[PDB]
Amino acid sequence: IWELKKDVYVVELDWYPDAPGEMVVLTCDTPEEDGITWTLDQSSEVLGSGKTLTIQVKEFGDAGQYTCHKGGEVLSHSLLLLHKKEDGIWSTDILKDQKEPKNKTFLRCEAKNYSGRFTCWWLTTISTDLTFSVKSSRGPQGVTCGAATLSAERVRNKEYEYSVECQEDSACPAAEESLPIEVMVDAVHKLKYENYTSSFFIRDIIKPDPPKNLQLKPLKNSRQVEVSWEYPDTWSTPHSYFSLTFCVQVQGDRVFTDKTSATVICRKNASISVRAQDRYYSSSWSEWASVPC
Amino acid sequence: QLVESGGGLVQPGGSLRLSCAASGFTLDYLAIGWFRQAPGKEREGVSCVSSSGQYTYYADSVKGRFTISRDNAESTVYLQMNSLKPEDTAVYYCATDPECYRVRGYYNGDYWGQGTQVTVSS
Amino acid sequence: SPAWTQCQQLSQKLCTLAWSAHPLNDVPHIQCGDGCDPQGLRDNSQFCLQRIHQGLIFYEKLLGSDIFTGEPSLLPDSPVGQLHASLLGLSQLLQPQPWQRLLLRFKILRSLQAFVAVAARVFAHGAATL
Amino acid sequence: EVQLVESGGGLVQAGGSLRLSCAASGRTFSWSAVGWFRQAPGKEREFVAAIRWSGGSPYYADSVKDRFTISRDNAKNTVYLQMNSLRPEDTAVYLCGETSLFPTSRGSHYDTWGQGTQVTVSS
Amino acid sequence: EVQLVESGGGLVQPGGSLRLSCAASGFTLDDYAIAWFRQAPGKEREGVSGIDSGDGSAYYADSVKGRFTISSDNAKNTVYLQMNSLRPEDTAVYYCARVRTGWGLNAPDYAMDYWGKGTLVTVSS
Ligand SMILES: *C1O[C@H](CO)[C@@H](O[C@@H]2O[C@H](CO)[C@@H](O[C@@H]3O[C@H](CO[C@H]4O[C@H](CO)[C@@H](O)[C@H](O)[C@@H]4O)[C@@H](O)[C@H](O[C@H]4O[C@H](CO)[C@@H](O)[C@H](O)[C@@H]4O)[C@@H]3O)[C@H](O)[C@H]2NC(C)=O)[C@H](O)[C@H]1NC(C)=O
Repeated sequence: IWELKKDVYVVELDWYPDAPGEMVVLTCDTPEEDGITWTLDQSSEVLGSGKTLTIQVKEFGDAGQYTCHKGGEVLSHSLLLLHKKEDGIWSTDILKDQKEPKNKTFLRCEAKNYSGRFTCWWLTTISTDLTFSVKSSRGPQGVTCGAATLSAERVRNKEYEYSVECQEDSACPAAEESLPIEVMVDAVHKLKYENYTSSFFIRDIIKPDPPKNLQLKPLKNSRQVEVSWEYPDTWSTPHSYFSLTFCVQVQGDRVFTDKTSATVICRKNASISVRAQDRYYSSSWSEWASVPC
Repeated sequence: QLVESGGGLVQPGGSLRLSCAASGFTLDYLAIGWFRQAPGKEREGVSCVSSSGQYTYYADSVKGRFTISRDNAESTVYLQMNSLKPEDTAVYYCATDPECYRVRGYYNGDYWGQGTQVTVSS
Repeated sequence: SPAWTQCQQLSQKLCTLAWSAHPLNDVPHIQCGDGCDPQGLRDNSQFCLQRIHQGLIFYEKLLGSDIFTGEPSLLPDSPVGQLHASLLGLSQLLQPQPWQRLLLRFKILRSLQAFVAVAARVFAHGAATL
Repeated sequence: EVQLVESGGGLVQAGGSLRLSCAASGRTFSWSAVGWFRQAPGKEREFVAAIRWSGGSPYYADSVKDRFTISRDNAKNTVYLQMNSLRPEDTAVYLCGETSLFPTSRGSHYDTWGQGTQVTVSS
Repeated sequence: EVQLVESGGGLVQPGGSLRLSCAASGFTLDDYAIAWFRQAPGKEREGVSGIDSGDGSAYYADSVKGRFTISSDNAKNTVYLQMNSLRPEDTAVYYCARVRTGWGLNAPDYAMDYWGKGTLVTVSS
C-alpha cells in the first residue's frame, strides 16, 4: 500500500485465479484510540473495532471507501484503489493506445515553440466516474500543469480526448536541455487506478504552426510564380535566432529553402503547399499551408 | 518515415524489386538496411547500404541473388531480389541502419513500420 | 571580431552531419548563465563563444577516442569523419571495453545534436545583426 | 445501454447437467466482464463466476470451482454457465451481471443485470 | 536604461483613425519582438498585435484583425500601430511591451519583460 493523495491509497494487486492478495493494515487518522469502528462504502456492517483494521485485498470487492467512526461521528475516510497487474503487466484500460508514433503510446505531447510551454493529450472511451491528475517536472519542480479538460468527442467507437497545458517555471529557451521533462498522469475509473508517463526534451516535441500569409506573385513567364509566406505567429522570437526551414510542394515539384520565398511552375487547377521545420534540429514538420494557382 | 513497397506473391526462381521511400526527408548521407520477418520467427538482417553506396553488406543466405542500391535524389533504397525461394518468404522492413551495425552483426537500440509481404509459393 | 557568416555556415553543416550520423554520462552544455541569448550576444559575445569553443574541443576529443575508433568499426565513408573535421574547423574559427560501446556513441551523438543546434542559432543571430 | 437476457433454466434430475446462457446486446467497455450470481431460498445472493469478453482467466467462487464452467462466444455475444453433477442445493434463481471492475464478487460492482433464470434440481 | 515610451493617445470619433508610436531604449529592436497590449477600463490586460522587428512579420488578435496595422522603423528604434475604423469597444490604455526571448508574437502578458506607462485611446460614441 502507498498514499496517492490525502486519504487516498493504492494497493498493487498481482491477480491470478487463486488469491492470495495483500494483507493491508489501515490506521484511523485521529488522536482518538478507543471506541473506533470501521465500515466499507455503503454497508452498515462493522468490519472491525480499533484504531487499526487488517484487510486481505484479493479483488475489487476489497477496494472502496473504508470509514472510521466514534460516538456517532465519522473520524476519517480511507479510499482504497487497486493497481491491478496480471501476467506481470499493469492494466491500461482507461487510456486508449494512440498507435502512433509506435505502439503503447497513451500520452502525446507537443510544443509550438521553445517558451517552456507545452500540451499533452490522451484518449478514453469512459464518460463517468473518471478523474485525471497531471504532474510534471524537469529531472525539480519547474513545471506547472493546468487541469485535464475534455477537448474533443469523436464518434463511430465513441472516444473522448483530454488535454492539459503545462509550463516550465524557469525555462531558458536559448540553453541546451540536459535533463528531460517527465509528464505523469494518474487515471482513476471507479476503484481502478492506472498510471501513464512520458519522458521527452522540448526540442523533440517541437511542431511549429504552419507558414502564414501564403501569396503568389505572377512572373514574366506564363505558369511561373513567386511564392512567399511568413513565419507562424506562435513561433519563437527573435526569428533570426530561432530560424525555420521550409518545404514547398506543387500538388496535383518540390523545393527546400531557408528563405520565405520560392519560384515554382504552376499548372492552373493545382495547389502550392508550404510546411516549416526547425532549421537546426530534426523535429516535426508543421501542417501544410496551401494556396491555389 | 520510410515507406516499404514492391512486395508480392512470386514463383520459386522469380524476381521482385522492393523500394523504401523516405518522406519527409532526403536519403542523402544515410546508411539504410533491409530486414525480414518470417511467420512466428525473429527479425533478420538482409542487406545494408552505406551513406555513399560504396559499402554493401549481405546476410550469407542472400548473397548472389539479392542486390541493394541507392537512388539519385529519388530518396529511395532498392532491394533487387533475384532467384527467389520459399525460404525468402517474410514481411520485409527497411530502416536506418547507421554504420550498418545491424546487418553487419551487432545490436541496436529498432522499428517502425509496416513492411511489404513477400511470398514465394513452394 | 568573429567570422559570423563563416561560423553560421559551418555550424549549420554540423547540424546536418550530427543528424546524418544518427537519425532519431558526461558532457558540457550551454547553460542559462552562458549568455547565448540575443541580449548576452549584444553585451559581450565572448562569454557564449568561449563556452561554444570549450564544448567543440570536448566533442572532437571524444569523437577521436576509442569510443569511436574501437569496435564495431565505423564505416570508412561515415559522416562522423566529416563531423570530427568540421568541429575542428569551427573551433579554429573561434580561436585559431568490447561490444556494443555503441550505446555510448549514441549517447554522445544525441547530446552533440543538441549542442550544435544552440551554436547554429547563436551564429545565425550574430551573422544577421552583429 | 446494454441488456442482458438469461435462459436455459428449468427442472433437472439431481446429478444431471444444464448449460445456462446469457445473451448481451453489447458491452459497455472492451474490458467489461459478465458475472453469474445465484439466489437460493433463505440464503443471500452469491457470486458464482465471471469472465471478460476480451478473454483471459475467469474468476470463480471457491464453492463451485470446477464443477461449474464459465465460457463465452464473442460471435454470438453470449456467456455460458455449464453446470455438471447438479445437487438440490444448486436450486436457485441464476442471475447475469455486467462489470468494468474484473475481478469482483461484489454485486454493487455490477452495473446492469438480467431478469434471471430458475434452476430447480429435483432429487 | 530599458524604456518603452508610448505616444499618440487621444479622443476619437467612432469610425475614426489614429496612429500610436512606441519609442524603444536602451536595447536594440532586432534582438526582440515588440507586442502591443490594451487595457479597457475595469478589464484585464489583453494582447493586440506583435511584431518581429527583424522580419516585419506581424500578428493581430481576432478583435483587431483587418483594422490595425503594426510596423517598425529599426533606424528610429520605434514601433507604430495604425488603428483604423475605431469603435467604442476599442477604448483602452494601450501598452507597448518587450517579448521575452523564445516566446511568440501572441505571447501572454506574463511573457513580457518590460512595459510602457501606456497611452489612452478613448472612442466616444
Ligand atoms: C505509479 O504506479 C507504480 C505502481 O503502483 C508506483 O510505484 C510504487 O510507488 C510507491 C510510492 O512511491 C512505492 O511505495 C514505496 O514502497 C517502498 C517499498 O518497501 C516495502 O516493500 C518491500 C517489498 O516486499 C518490503 O520488503 C519492505 O520491507 C517494505 O515494506 C516503501 O518503503 C515506501 O515507504 C514510504 O511510503 C509509505 C506509504 O506512503 C510509508 O509507509 C513509509 O513511511 C515511506 O515514507 C513506499 O511505500 C511502491 O513500492 C512502488 N511500486 C512499484 C511497483 O514500483 C508509482 O509510484 C506510481 N507513480 C506515480 C507517478 O504516482
